[PDB]
Amino acid sequence: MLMITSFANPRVAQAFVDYMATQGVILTIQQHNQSDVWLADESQAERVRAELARFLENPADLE
Amino acid sequence: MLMITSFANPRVAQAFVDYMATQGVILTIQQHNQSDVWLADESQAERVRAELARFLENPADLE
Repeated sequence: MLMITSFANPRVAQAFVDYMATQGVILTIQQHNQSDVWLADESQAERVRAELARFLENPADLE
Repeated sequence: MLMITSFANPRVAQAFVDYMATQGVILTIQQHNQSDVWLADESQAERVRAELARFLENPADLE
């Protein structure tokens, strides 16, 4: 497996592998997925931290 | 800005910032987006590398 190239968009990625597959060349795409949570109110960082940890152990809504 | 935490799903991320925002705490989420193109046919890795490089500079369809 040799990395052909790296893209930052689905339309492009898909389009590429699309015209390539129809041309007789099979390609693969890897769409990353990660949701980073950041706060601006440091003072509230503590509140969110606690509540968050207490929510993470409560798999019902977040999930 | 202090990173509160990191998640691997939209539902969770949104849900979290949701219950946090309605509680008087504003939060932010960062949904990573990256499409990595990899090939299995090394022999074709060449023909693809050229065609791809020529297509990348041709913003019309891929875009």
